[PDB]
Amino acid sequence: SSYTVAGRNVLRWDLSPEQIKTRTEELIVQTKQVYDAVGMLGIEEVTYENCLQALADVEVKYIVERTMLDFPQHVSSDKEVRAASTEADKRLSRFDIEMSMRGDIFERIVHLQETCDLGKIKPEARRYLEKSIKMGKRNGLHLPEQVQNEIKSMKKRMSELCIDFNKNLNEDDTFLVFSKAELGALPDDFIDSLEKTDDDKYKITLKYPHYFPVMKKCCIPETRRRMEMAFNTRCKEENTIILQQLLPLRTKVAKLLGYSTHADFVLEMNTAKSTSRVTAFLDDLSQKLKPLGEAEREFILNLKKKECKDRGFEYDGKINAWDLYYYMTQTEELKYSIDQEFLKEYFPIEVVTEGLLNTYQELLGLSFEQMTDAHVWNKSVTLYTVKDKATGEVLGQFYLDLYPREGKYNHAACFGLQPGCLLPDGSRMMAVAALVVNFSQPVAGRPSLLRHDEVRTYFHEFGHVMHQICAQTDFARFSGTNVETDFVEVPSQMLENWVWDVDSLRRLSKHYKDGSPIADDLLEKLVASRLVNTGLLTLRQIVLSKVDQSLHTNTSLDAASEYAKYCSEILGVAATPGTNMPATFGHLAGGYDGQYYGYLWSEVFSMDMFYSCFKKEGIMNPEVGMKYRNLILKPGGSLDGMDMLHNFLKREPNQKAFLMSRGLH
Amino acid sequence: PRRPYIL
Ligand SMILES: [Zn+2]
Repeated sequence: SSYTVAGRNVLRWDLSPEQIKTRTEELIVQTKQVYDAVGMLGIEEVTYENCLQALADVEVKYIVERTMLDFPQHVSSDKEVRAASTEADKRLSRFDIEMSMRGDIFERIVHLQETCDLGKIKPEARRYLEKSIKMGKRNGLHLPEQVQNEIKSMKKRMSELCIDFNKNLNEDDTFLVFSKAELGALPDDFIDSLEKTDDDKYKITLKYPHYFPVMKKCCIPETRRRMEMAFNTRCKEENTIILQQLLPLRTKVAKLLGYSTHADFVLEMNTAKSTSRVTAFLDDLSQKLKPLGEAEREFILNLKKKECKDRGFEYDGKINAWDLYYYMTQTEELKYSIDQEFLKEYFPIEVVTEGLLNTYQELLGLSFEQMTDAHVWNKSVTLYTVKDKATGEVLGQFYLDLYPREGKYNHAACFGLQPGCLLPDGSRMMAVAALVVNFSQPVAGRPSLLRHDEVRTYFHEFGHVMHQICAQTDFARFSGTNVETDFVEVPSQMLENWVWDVDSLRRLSKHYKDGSPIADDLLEKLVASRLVNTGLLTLRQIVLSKVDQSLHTNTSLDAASEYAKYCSEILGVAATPGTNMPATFGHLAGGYDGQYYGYLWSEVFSMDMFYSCFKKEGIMNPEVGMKYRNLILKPGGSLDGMDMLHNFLKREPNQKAFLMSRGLH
Repeated sequence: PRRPYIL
């Protein structure tokens, strides 16, 4: 029932390695049975029922079962379970290519579109047909048989390369050993949580909860340099070899399909549409940010010269890569009086979660209830049921997986586990999502204390969760966050604005010790500090976007050299000789290839909506929130990103708010 | 698979 929860989450998280292997085989056999049955139909016999509906049905069944098999590699604490899951992901990804390349299916979907009364089928069914045909042409199914076999072979290889690329980074366990003195200015609660060695030194890993604290706060330049050298050489040799195969393969299939570059190929599926629009977008933003980057680099260099003088260190006269985070942190402390380590005392994780959940219950018209004795993949994971506040409709459930552990996905992400689409019997499937982040553990007898940037990440990922749960579509392939890649960051970055509002920040904070609120003075400074270091921070994102475009435009370039080129030309901070940041650039292998610009591209839209609609009417306004839910989140991928923006804004979006939000107007 | 910024 749309108003019950029992039995609607069919996901199981107690699978052994053998069951993951067995279920993978069974899923492939059963799913191929449907595709073979459709392909056996005479072309004159295809109907909506025996072709489109049968395919839509097996698509929702397949993707939910696939979730139980390819998700454990990210969260299970059992290493053999993670391996069986990665192995299953390899098999099912090859199977996905096989089924997508079937010419007998393509011809029947084309015949169906050409012969059915398109005015009399649901708009999303019309979209299903045209998107399926477009995908078929992007797999070469309209081209001769020899080129199809060639594309299929390269797709399978590219899939194994991408999975290996991210697997290498995910399982890397590099660590460095530092004495207490070499960790100067790092706080006791950080140092006491480190693993000790026999020589009374400390182990520091390259994971994010170790790397960035050292880079932000350690006052020993040699310590920062060694950490940066190691962090930006992770998997250097094996992932360089992968890129030297993967990037040319992307160019070759793109050229076989008729596209000039791989970037042209992927841009066609994005709201930006063309690579020349991406180039103009990045280059114009870079020009506007240039004087900001110059002023920030000049202030950082003066800070470094003073600190090297006042402490006796040597002064090389430049900003090295391992100096950037340290002096950006200094800039924030000096110009906005923000001590992140003091501020985190006011964001204990239970207070943040409560405030986060209450904010979006009120704004989006939802109610969240935590489930007791929930079936979860790890003891620390919690489960929540999401109901529509007004009607009681059970929209979905989400898991919160908040703390680090060995073998866990070590960045931040939201995973769609069940689509909120229609089922074979006409009922609606309950959406399921998982928020997977690595927040600080409770230490020193205190609860987990979140820095403001962790609160921001918490809101960012919860925006994705809300997109996955509120989206309701007829077809699984348009469900959840299956929008354009340069549009999927719109709902996540949208919610970030609620952590830069004074009244909202008051509801998110309470001192862990005495329960007191943040002082009004510090609250105002925290909100005003949003633009601190915005020049170099945004210029760095432009570097990454330009590098991603370039590697997928000219496939002959040395990746490390092209990264170094844009660092000095755009960021003004040279890449460390001997590093290879692209070899660690997991976005290149995780669905953001040629599309990393989409983060900045999305932020234009989210800033336009927040400024034009939420700041104007009040950011907790329930009917603006409901319009946001209905017009941006609820359609999922069943509408073009630009159509949903137009539906919400009642106009074309523009850059005015984004520029104002950055200090550029 | 929807992840954030690489810092
Ligand atoms: Zn995101």
